[PDB]
Amino acid sequence: AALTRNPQFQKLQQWHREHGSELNLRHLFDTDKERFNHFSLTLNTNHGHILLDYSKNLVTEEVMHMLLDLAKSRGVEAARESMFNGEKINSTEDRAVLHVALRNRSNTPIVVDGKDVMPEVNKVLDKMKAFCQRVRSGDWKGYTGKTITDVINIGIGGSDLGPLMVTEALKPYSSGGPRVWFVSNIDGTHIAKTLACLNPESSLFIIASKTFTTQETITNAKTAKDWFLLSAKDPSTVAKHFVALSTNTAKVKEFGIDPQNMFEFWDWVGGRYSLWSAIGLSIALHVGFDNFEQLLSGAHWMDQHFRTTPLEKNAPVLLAMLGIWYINCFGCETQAVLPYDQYLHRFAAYFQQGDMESNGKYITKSGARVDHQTGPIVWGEPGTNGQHAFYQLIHQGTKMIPCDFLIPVQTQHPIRKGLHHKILLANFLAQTEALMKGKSTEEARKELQAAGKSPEDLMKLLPHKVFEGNRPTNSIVFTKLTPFILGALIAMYEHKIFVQGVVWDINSFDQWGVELGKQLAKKIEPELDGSSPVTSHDSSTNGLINFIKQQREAKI
Amino acid sequence: AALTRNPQFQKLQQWHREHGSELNLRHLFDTDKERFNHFSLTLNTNHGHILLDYSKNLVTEEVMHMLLDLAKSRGVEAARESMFNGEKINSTEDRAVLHVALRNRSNTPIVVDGKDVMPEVNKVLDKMKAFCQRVRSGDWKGYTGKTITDVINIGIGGSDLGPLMVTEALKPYSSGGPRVWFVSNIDGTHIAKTLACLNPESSLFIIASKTFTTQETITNAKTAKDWFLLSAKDPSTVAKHFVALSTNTAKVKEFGIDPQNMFEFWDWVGGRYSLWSAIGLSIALHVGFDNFEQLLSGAHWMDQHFRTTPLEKNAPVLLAMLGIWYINCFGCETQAVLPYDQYLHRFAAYFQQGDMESNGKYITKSGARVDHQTGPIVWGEPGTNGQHAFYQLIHQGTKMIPCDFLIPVQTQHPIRKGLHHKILLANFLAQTEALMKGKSTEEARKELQAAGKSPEDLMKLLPHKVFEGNRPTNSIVFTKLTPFILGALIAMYEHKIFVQGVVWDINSFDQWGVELGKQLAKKIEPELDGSSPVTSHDSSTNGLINFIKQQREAKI
Ligand SMILES: O=P(O)(O)OC[C@@H](O)[C@@H](O)[C@H](O)[C@@H](O)CO
Ligand SMILES: O=P(O)(O)OC[C@@H](O)[C@@H](O)[C@H](O)[C@@H](O)CO
Repeated sequence: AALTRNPQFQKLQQWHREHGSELNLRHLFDTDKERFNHFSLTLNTNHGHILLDYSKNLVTEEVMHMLLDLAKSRGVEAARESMFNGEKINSTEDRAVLHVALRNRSNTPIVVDGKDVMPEVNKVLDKMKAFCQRVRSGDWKGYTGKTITDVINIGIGGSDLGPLMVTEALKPYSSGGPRVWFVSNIDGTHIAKTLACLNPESSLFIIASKTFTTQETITNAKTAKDWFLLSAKDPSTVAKHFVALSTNTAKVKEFGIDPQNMFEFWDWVGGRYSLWSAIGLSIALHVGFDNFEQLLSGAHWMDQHFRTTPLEKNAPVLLAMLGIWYINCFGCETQAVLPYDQYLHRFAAYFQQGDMESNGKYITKSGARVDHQTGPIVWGEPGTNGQHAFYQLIHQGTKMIPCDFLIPVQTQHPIRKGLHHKILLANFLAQTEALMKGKSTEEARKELQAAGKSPEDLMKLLPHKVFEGNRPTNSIVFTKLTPFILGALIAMYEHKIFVQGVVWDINSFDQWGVELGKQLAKKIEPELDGSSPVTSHDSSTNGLINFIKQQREAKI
Repeated sequence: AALTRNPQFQKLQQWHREHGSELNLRHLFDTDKERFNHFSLTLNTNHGHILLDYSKNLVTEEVMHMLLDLAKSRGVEAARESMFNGEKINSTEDRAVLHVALRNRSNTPIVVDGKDVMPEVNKVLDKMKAFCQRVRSGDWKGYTGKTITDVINIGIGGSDLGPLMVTEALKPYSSGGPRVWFVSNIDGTHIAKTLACLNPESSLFIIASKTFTTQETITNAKTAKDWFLLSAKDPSTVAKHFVALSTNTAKVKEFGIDPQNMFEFWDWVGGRYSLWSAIGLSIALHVGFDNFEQLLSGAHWMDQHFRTTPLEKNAPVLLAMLGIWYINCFGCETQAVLPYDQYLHRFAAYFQQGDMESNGKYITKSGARVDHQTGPIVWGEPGTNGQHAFYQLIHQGTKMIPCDFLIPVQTQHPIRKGLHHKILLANFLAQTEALMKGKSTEEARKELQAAGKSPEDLMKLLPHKVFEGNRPTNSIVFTKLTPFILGALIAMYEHKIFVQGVVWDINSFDQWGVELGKQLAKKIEPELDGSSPVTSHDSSTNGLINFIKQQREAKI
């Protein structure tokens, strides 16, 4: 309700109704040689540069002004401070939101109802490093005196995506580290296929679960233990092959893991923002603690940029408001994330959760139902592959789709004297250029006539060759995808999401939308047993269950 | 535009504007005990059953009737026959569309240009089987007399995603076959990390490219060949380690591969519909030819169901029209594909290309520009993971998102005596029930009161715990995910895509939208070499390029 009442918002929307359709990227660049200079920012982190070019967006200096005025009147700055200061901004759960403390390497005090949290944060960090050291050095032996060769993280959602995405992204920095595996789905196939290729002797399992009660995780963990025990037959050895990352000690101990091997994080760490805490143990074990600290450092650098930079040149804010523009004014349902980097193949999926689970809300902080759009659908696949799969729709479809193109200037594998990367870069550049420029009917007609096409054949194919263009994109280029830079990029989007949540006046840090499904699932599980028909639900659920019971023992 | 002029379409549209928002799933089920029976389709393939339950959709008998009348008035059946009969329906390229011929196990003649295509189709299948047997049995030897332990498919888009998705989906049926790898991205990382795990002596590369001129594929191919010859040495050994799947004989020879080592397909085989042709060699090598023929047989079965079934009971037609309903009447931008199966982890991605590249068009067969929506943005991740990642938005966001839930009754890994699959099934069922049913304010309040919440805690939380529900879903349940069933499922969606294209009167089989990007990339490629700044493009393209040249030398 708040947003739609805001005068800055109304002014912005009225302007859009009057001039929105007028805006044409090709025309804007053709009439302003300083567009790139005026609509981009270069960030020097001292550990590489980050160029955020947002010039190929449907905005003018006037549009940007109104967007910033809106961010201001919506209290983005005061909201940011409240988060960094440990205030309980996660209202529905009455909790603080402090993933920024997890990477607060300046160690500036951050008190939550009485005490500074940093001491506990750094205590867990030290414990992690000391542990990674023992594991990666062979010091930590299995139940038969052998060294650890494989680490298996068992968790789902926030306790899975972050570590997986990061270890994939930083694979080049895993030299000398154990092989890391990730089991998340309850689908038996996941754990089964993973355990098939593992020696219980040199295998270390990490049970990652904030609540340590999640059905998928606990079930997978128990199955892993059975698998392990079948070989090491002796319960007392699980303490050598099972560690836990949780906030609850009782359940961990109950599972059979000693509190000494429990790396804890806190309630003001949201799952989808937990890879920076003990949840990132698998990351540290894979790339070493030095690199993990660089990861955290990169995020801290971005945290500072977000906190001290004027809105007009604040990356997270600029990305967020541009998003608001397309979402609330142009009505675009989605946001595409297209990294031209094979190592970042799980990047889009990570923010699919980070963004959608955070802002996929419809009730404001005041308890009022929104009367405007909130979080968008995030999606995408790494660069050069997408061009041969779905760019067709982005270029000539009937949907407006804001796209974020990302790529590192320097590749981790400069094979063929850099030939591959040069081509990758050319495509990265050419695609955003094409989306902006397009190709007019006249340009396409000349091409066809030069191809000796008959008037009949020229007319029949002509329109299909036209690219209307005027499709907006953001180009984010960084020196190299290192642990530090990656950390800065993730934090950057974390804050983009934070800013949009504030503007929409929703709680980006809770997730009550998962309860109903969990409840109905618990009531169905017992009903699946046996061959008796179920009639307790709607005819559809009843029909599906009965189909399942009937086909349960059908021989193919 | 044909669709907007259609009277059945206008009637549908008018009805929606007048009663659309009145449809409430919970109400529909509560007042119609026959809903499931009236809106579900059960297919017995004699090799497993497939249940398409579309009752949880915002439709009534009357709506389904209007939808079917539209499919009829748009000439869906006549278009289908034209495709199956080899007519050149790919109008912009003047080519036939015959992926159906590739799996025509009945061998009924399909004539193109006065000649039956089946003889050539089967000749290639026999060649494929013969080659597979040699490699699989160990008969085929490397340049050092060693058998083949690894098969590397080098290709992109249509020559990649299909075999990749299917080999992943059918892992259970790959016992014996050599390890299969897929290289696609030009990003040097992709081929570098793959080659690092191979021995040139026992590696067999498959260059998959219809044209055999695609830059990414040819460049990757050349890099692999150099890598190989690095150890081998003489150009003569290449014939034992490289084969090609293409239509370009001249180029294949030019590359260094001699015919007979080239498995061909034809121009009427669209890349995104080519896994059923020679492009599926990697699938055959991985799971054996018997399983591959099962895959083809499954699709053929579906082809037959599509061709002989009355529209009202035609699976792909119903799927198609329900989509039209949500796209052109409700205005939904996306389509979620959520398979509750880890093996199908790339299923959604496969149809992201198959659907979006096919129907992401804006020009009709008559040359008119569409004045209505076309293809939707396809996306998703396997279940139950999604439930912890983005379902928050599907349940409580501000977007209507049609969802296709898929799951096999029987699992390939019934570990823990079926415990994992029992839970997976329970969630599959509960999620759609939840999306449909929701949870009212009063229902939520009663729960909060029972939970012992205080008046002030109950009041701040209440709103956030309400699920408005009324979110549509399709539940597709099949006995087991076998080669045959997977084939039927893929074909089912291919035809869904076909039907929608017909209704929108667009050409679902060309892809002119990729041309602009490719040509602009060829222009930038040589401009990256120099150290001199570039000024020949828009200021953004210029700025990005210059940043790259500056940061290229940056030491980190
Ligand atoms: O097992 P855990 O650690 O309690 O996580 C259980 C998952 O449902 C949860 O992490 C979910 O991804 C979100 O809340 C993250 O913000
Ligand atoms: O190298 P190929 O086989 O010519 O494929 C080149 C790819 O651009 C192409 O397959 C693309 O995915 C689509 O047209 C498929 O319909």
